[PDB]
Amino acid sequence: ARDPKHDILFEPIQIGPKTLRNRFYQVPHAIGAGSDKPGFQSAHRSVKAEGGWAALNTEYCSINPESDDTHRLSARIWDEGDVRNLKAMTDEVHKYGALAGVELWYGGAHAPNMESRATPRGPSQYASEFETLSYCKEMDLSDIAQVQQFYVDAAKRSRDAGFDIVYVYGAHSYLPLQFLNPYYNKRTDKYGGSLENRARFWLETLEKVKHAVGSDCAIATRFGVDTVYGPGQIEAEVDGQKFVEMADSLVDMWDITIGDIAEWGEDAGPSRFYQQGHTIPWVKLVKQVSKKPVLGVGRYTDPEKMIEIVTKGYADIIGCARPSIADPFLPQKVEQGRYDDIRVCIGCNVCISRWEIGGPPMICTQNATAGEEYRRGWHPEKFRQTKNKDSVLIVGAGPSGSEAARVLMESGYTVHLTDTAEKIGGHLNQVAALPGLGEWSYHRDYRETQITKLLKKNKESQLALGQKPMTADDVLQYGADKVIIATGARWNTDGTNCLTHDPIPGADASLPDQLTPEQVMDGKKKIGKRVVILNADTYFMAPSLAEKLATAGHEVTIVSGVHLANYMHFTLEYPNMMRRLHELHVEELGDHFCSRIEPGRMEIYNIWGDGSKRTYRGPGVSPRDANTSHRWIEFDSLVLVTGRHSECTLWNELKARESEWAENDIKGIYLIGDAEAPRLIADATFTGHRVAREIEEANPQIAIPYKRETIAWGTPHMPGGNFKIEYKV
Amino acid sequence: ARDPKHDILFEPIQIGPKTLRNRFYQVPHAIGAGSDKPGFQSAHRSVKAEGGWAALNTEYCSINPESDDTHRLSARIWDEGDVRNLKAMTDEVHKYGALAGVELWYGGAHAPNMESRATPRGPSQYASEFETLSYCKEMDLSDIAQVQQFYVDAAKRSRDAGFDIVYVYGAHSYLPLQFLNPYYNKRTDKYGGSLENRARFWLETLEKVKHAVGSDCAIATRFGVDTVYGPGQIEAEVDGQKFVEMADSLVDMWDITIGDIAEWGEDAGPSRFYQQGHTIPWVKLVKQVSKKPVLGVGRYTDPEKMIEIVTKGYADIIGCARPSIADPFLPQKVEQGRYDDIRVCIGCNVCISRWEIGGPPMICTQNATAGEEYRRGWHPEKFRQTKNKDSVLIVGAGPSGSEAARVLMESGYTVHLTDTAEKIGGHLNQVAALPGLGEWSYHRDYRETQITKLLKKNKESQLALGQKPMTADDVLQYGADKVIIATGARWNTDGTNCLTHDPIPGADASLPDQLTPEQVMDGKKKIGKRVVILNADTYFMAPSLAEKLATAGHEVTIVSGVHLANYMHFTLEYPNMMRRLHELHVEELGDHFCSRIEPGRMEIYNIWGDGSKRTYRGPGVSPRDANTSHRWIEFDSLVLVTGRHSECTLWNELKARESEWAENDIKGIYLIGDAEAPRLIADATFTGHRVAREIEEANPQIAIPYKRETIAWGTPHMPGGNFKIEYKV
Ligand SMILES: Cc1cc2nc3c(=O)[nH]c(=O)nc-3n(C[C@H](O)[C@H](O)[C@H](O)COP(=O)(O)O)c2cc1C
Ligand SMILES: Cc1cc2nc3c(=O)[nH]c(=O)nc-3n(C[C@H](O)[C@H](O)[C@H](O)COP(=O)(O)O)c2cc1C
Ligand SMILES: Nc1ncnc2c1ncn2[C@@H]1O[C@H](COP(=O)(O)OP(=O)(O)O)[C@@H](O)[C@H]1O
Ligand SMILES: Nc1ncnc2c1ncn2[C@@H]1O[C@H](COP(=O)(O)OP(=O)(O)O)[C@@H](O)[C@H]1O
Ligand code: SF4
Ligand code: SF4
Repeated sequence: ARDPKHDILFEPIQIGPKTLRNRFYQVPHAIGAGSDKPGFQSAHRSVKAEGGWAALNTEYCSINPESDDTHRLSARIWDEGDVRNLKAMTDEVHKYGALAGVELWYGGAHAPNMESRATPRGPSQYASEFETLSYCKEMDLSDIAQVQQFYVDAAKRSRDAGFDIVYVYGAHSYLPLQFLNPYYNKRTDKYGGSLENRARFWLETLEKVKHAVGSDCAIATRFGVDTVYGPGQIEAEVDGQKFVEMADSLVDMWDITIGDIAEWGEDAGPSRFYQQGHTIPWVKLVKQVSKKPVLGVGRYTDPEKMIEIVTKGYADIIGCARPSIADPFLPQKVEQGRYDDIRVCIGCNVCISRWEIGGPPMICTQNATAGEEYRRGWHPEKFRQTKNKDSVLIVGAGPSGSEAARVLMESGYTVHLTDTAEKIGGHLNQVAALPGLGEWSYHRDYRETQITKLLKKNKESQLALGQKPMTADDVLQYGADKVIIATGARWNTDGTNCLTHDPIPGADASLPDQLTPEQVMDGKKKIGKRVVILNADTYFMAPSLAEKLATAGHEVTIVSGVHLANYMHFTLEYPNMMRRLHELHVEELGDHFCSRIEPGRMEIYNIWGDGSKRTYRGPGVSPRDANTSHRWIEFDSLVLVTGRHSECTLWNELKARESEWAENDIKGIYLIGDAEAPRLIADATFTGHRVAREIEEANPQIAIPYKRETIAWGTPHMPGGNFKIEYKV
Repeated sequence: ARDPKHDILFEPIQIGPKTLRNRFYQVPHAIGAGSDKPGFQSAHRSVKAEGGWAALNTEYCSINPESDDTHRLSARIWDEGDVRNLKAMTDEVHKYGALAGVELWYGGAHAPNMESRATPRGPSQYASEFETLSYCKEMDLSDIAQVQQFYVDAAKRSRDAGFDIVYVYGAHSYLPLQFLNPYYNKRTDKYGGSLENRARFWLETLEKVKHAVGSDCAIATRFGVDTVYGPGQIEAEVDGQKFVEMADSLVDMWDITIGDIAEWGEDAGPSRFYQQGHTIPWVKLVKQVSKKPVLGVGRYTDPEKMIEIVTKGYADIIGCARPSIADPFLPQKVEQGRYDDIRVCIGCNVCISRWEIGGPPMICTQNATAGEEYRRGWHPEKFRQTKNKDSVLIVGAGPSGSEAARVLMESGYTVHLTDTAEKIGGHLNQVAALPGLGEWSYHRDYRETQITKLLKKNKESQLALGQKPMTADDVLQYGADKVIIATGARWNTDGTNCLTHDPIPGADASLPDQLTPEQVMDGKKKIGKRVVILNADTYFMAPSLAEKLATAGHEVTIVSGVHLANYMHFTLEYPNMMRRLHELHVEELGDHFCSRIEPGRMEIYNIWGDGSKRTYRGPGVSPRDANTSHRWIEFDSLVLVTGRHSECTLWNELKARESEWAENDIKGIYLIGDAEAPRLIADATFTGHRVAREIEEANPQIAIPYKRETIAWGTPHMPGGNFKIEYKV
């Protein structure tokens, strides 16, 4: 049963002409669907409606072709075709009693317009600090009236599509905020200078939107109350609160954020730098002056933290984005008191990384069904029950193995999960011990809690940890109907890397002066004062080890053959990571790799050291002048972060002895996770989820087709339009 | 009439069971359409069919979901939905008497599979040097059988879709090439080691494909004959020629390329580094040992060069990619002797940049209709004729103005083009003088030639160059019905940049020790020994000026606040550009910007120097510890490359005096190109082309809507499929 203190989270709240059934609200957030993947958009938002979320919003929605985010994917409300596609979502959300909202967006020069090729307009002409090759035209008075009209027209179409909430989006340094912020606005007319002038564009837009649909829709506004850059941009207790007082009568609800667009990781705080409720100091400042309902995200996943901000008067509604992705049923679980069933977001920002890359669908480290609801028909809380009594043996309890176990158990199968390690988690148990990555353990905490609970529902199922390594013979004679090999991967020990695909002469982690990430994390092998980290991986390992070692007093130099922490650009961790490494005095040697290693020293070269001119010089000779940039650098300890390899020996033996499977009544053996190929934790988790869901298919090793959301030639996107080629002659 | 020497280019040639009408062949190349935008795919390929190209191929076509290039866009032939969408293209191409081909693709770990989430397979397990986080599973004998089956099934689907040519794609280091290349293949079984073993996967696949559709389709193979890395990978005279001898009897035509995937700019040679026919030394080696028709791209635009390679026996067919994008009608023009009407490709690779970015449609610097054929109905050789006699005045003869003039003239309007410059071309005249950019002048050569020719067709039209600057009074009294302001943009003189959007204290290009790009190119102002280039632009200007100054003996240091030459990663110029800067001893100071400038010295700081921890400290105080990395560096001359701004003074005056337009019989004035907002040359050209095409619309300043190719909710991509949400429970 639910704890009485949590009752407040279930009181309804009035926002203009609408009523939220409870205080759980999904703020606008990208998922890689927009108006292009209507099924994905509707399924993803509707399961949350079913899960109890009071209101579900689309991601930023473009009001006009001149605010086109291509290559990134945004929603669009340009014409009737968009109204049709988006309605699929509002209809499905209404089905479960929730409200639907749309975030009206105009990006100024931040929108690159790679599809439309149109010219974006802004308060002053500037080149975006985010999209550095994108410039806008300074708006004259008629430009202003025209863009304001775009908002009105968009709001109208939104009502036609069935939206209950319409936002005038002024966060992440988009249009309304550009007029308000002196960083962008250099105008000297009535739209620049003083706060009243700078606030004018926003105030007029709100008034016009409210006039157009205010009687049928709640008018909300998203506001970046502080750009977190100090004086020079927006400060909460200067322009921030004053703007709120000015616009308060026009808005039905305030949705607050902090930060800009270049560093919106300040808003979507990664667990690496920010804890739950990190935004509170800024958000509370708004309630202090507003008379309207206020909400402000802060990666809220804990009901105790939720009631605290509400009772303390910091906010009236609990806005979430990531917590809703990780667990679409969070509100229901809280309502029913099923706290231990909550799948807590680990703040990894991998969901965000997909949006940032531009084009691919969202994925989630915790929830393997995110993005799969529509195309694969995977509901996060409903599983097809087996009609047979097959038992399954799973070797390996890491992200992939533990998820496969969990899903199979939920499906009614008898499961035997084994590992040599003492706890569920696999490599994730080491990774969560890296500086700042503590919350990533929730991934294994959740599976541990769930597997334990599920064991009680089937006494034939078993959890065997701290065991001796399973061997081919052990597996063949275990007596299980099907076997899942989820043995993982290990970091390369011989220098093997993506640049050469070959070992590096002299690399050997068994030597006393060389180490792998595993040896560093175990903390047994001695590490000298001067450390060089040789890197060929673009994610978190090298930067994280650098931080760990530097804080421990070592002198660290990273020699990187690939762009250091490239993937961190997408997870929004990059800016603060570079700052952290800088304050720790970590030296970076980019554009360099290693040709050979000796005890205490290694030979490095610039990767752009070969001659620029290509000349055919016949066989045996390189077509460019030789790279002569080689130089030696010394080290006390060399840490190798060159790549990973699948630990698939067990699998290889089983495959070699496949003729014996039948004799032992083994119907099939499958390879998943890192053992199949080193993946991101999210995908490792996904492979486990997939073989479990498809264990009864013809070949569970390979995925069955998913529904594709691509246009069918012959069908025009514009209702009643002509799909045929028509030249204007 | 056509020069007789060029008759050979129009002789037919037999390829297996098919016959090519002439020697003009469009090899496979991406356009950002794939199987997702059937209209774009069919229109772009068919206009070339109408233009006389003998065969048109799709871009790389995925044979199965486990070879998914998302975020990049490829064609796909996975199911019936794809067959339907791709048939639109083959039908349309056949309608004009040309053949249609498809390039069957499986990419190994090079395909990141961000949409499918499937696991790629390869000869050995490796992390792609291109997609550094993407690993594949080592294939066992059943894996090999299954992948070869994918090819067979895709080939059968291709025939159903109406393709005449089917490729087994083995270039750009994709699957077949991975088995052949020791760099990837570390196998020790019958598929690795010796050449016969390394060639086995390709030979077997060719054989099975030929067996499945060889009687109905010509079987072609695209092969990267030399990886241009020297010993270690594929070398033309070693494994190259021998594999050709081995596979010769199986193929109907050889399509040859050089280079890998990480550096395919070696194939798609940028004019900055390679001239027309740059691949000859390698391509000719294949003809030397083959008994089948051979073709090898080399940015062929000149018919004289085309006959040279054919008569000298270097190739039998003229394969083109970029040349066909710049001019879909190149074949017809050569056939009719209209040599001066050929729109020559400048080898800028901006078309390619769009594919590389991932998701956006292709655009062309020379051909503003590329990508616009279907959605806007713009035919590159057909223009709607005007029914009135309006005269249009165009101020500025750069890429935008000259293109607007060309299109209006082709449409029958009376045009008056004027500029203060002595020649057509605007800023492009200075740009084409930078080291290696000489071929970019073809953009202005083409327009100079066409305008000159079009003047003869209407004696009222006029070209006035070398004139005094047009003033507002001059424009008002000129007597034109409509005016187009195309006055361009200039580089900032006060340090204004995308990072701060403000001037830099002490920046002033009128000072003796500071210069702008224009001042450097004019060659008048003196430049001292030690040069510092302050950059905040991500394209070619800073690197090009650095090269120019270094070769002239100056000591150059580039202080860059953004990723130096970032956009060049996309144009494939980056690798050779960095090697060039390295040879020239150009020092790079990335992740640094400038706070203030003094005579002979400037203060720089690390952009990541602020504290990593964010703490709310109230208004007036920055939430992070202060950046204290500031230090001073000296210079003899400082070159400012911080950004551009529109030169729109004339426009501003005309708009201020808008009440005077009517009395002067001016129906409208429009702002285009860089003067509206600094753009890439391709987009500047596009704005001119667009106002010209839409001069009669209600508001020519803003583009009319284009046909959108997005799915319509309610229509399944799979014929007969179910579009509704269906959960598997
Ligand atoms: C995948 C993703 C994409 C985002 N896209 C948007 C967007 O379209 N519009 C917007 O206003 N905010 C966007 N956000 C920001 C979120 O609305 C939110 O402010 C941020 O994730 C912090 O909320 P949380 O801590 O509850 O996740 C995005 C966040 C996520 C997780
Ligand atoms: C826009 C573009 C995309 C390309 N995509 C492909 C592709 O899908 N498949 C392929 O085999 N080659 C691709 N290429 C390579 C071209 O086929 C060709 O080898 C290269 O551009 C050199 O030919 P050219 O010099 O005539 O342009 C691409 C080139 C271009 C221009
Ligand atoms: N032969 C074996 N018997 C039992 N457990 C094994 C065996 N080989 C490996 N393991 C375990 O398999 C697990 C693999 O987990 P992990 O590396 O996290 O992979 P993934 O990310 O694919 O889940 C590890 O906990 C490892 O101890
Ligand atoms: N007042 C003016 N009268 C005539 N020509 C002008 C005037 N101001 C600028 N121009 C010319 O306009 C042209 C702008 O060209 P450019 O910078 O190449 O722009 P775009 O790239 O937009 O075509 C330059 O050739 C410049 O000399
Ligand atoms: S991908 Fe990570 S940050 Fe995003 S919702 Fe999932 S667990 Fe949270
Ligand atoms: S964009 Fe450039 S390289 Fe490409 S076809 Fe056009 S002119 Fe040629």
